[PDB]
Amino acid sequence: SMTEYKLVVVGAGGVGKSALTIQLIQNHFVDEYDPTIEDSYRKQVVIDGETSLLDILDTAGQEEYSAMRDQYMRTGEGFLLVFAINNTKSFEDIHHYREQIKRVKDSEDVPMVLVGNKSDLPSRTVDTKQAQDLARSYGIPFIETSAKTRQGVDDAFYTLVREIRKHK
Amino acid sequence: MVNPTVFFDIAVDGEPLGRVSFELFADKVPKTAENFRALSTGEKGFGYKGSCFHRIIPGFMCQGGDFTRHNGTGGKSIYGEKFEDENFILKHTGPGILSMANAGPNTNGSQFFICTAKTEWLDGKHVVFGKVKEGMNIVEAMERFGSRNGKTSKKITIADCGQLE
Ligand SMILES: CCn1c(-c2cc(N3CCN(C)CC3)cnc2[C@H](C)OC)c2c3cc(ccc31)-c1csc(n1)C[C@H](NC(=O)[C@H]1C[C@@H]1C)C(=O)N1CCC[C@H](N1)C(=O)OCC(C)(C)C2
Ligand SMILES: Nc1nc2c(ncn2[C@@H]2O[C@H](COP(=O)(O)OP(=O)(O)NP(=O)(O)O)[C@@H](O)[C@H]2O)c(=O)[nH]1
Ligand SMILES: [Mg+2]
Repeated sequence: SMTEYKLVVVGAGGVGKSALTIQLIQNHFVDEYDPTIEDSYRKQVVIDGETSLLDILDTAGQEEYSAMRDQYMRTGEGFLLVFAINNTKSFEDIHHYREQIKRVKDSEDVPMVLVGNKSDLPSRTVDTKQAQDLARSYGIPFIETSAKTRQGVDDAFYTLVREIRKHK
Repeated sequence: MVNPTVFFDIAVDGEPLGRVSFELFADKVPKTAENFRALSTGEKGFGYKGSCFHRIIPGFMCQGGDFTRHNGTGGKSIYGEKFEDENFILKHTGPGILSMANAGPNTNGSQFFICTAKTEWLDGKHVVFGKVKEGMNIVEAMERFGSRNGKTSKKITIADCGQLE
């Protein structure tokens, strides 16, 4: 059977984790805010000529439950670190998510992709330069996305799969 | 000055389940209690009648009250789309507590939740404004239609609601 990849989407509340996942799975854009408890999805794709089954865990940004993430971080194989380009706080929260994943998995070599979402909005507060520099310091790719226009949606999930393949 | 009582007649896939009544603590949170009362009578031309309990998580709570979009994201108060946190005097002490759902500070609309356990970590973040008076066993019966992430397996609706004398 095709290889399965356990992908986890993390980041602050409201940054577009669910909008990105639903765009990937269902090819439409949720414009309303339905804050997530926890949702799981599956999709088969072809990446670099190899068919793969994506198991996607869409997590809660709700920050009062930060002490509840260890088990899904242990299980997950790769992580989309999502911030919104118009929310500097969500960009600052990224370091905390990466540190938590590295700590919980007790490893410096965890597949991750930095995702700056909402790239369709004019109210940018996070420079592309700041995001690229951060991802360069983490040694991970950086993808700019819009769940509204679908820009970069496939690229972000497919790049994470490529990171996981390199890790095996 | 007597706290009002309101009722929900609950249905499961359209079949009657039973009645839950609530005391509303108008003596401590009058603005929030009045919102829920008016939405339960429908007297403003809109309210809870016919809406669903869209999120039921066994061991924690039953949440409902989105009568504007019927998908868990909507709802509105009698004061405008949202209104402020009136106070946090009352706490989430155990099963039966009736409290406002929200999307952060000062975003109360119509969505609410009924605790099925003590949820003290919500103290100071959600406005408690009432308690189940009769029919807690109806709320207990609603839990089996829920799940870990709150998705329901049958349609749990407020078939009828109003104020008791
Ligand atoms: C970590 C996983 N998780 C969990 C969680 C927490 C625990 N423990 C915490 C306490 N310790 C001591 C023991 C372990 C155990 N198990 C789980 C669940 C079962 O694991 C899957 C919760 C939760 C809530 C949100 C996101 C993730 C979440 C969330 C996401 S939006 C939210 N809250 C607030 C919510 N706004 C809305 O709906 C807005 C849209 C409308 C207008 C809201 O006003 N209300 C009312 C109050 C209840 C709340 N909804 C809700 O549903 O709470 C679910 C609950 C299970 C109670 C908490
Ligand atoms: N313009 C624009 N809006 C977006 C984009 N992605 C998400 N949004 C909007 O931002 C809001 C929150 O999105 P959502 O995907 O629910 O965010 P989340 O990260 O899953 N939130 P939570 O952590 O509570 O589950 C919604 O109104 C959604 O439509 C995007 O790329 N562009
Ligand atoms: Mg979400």
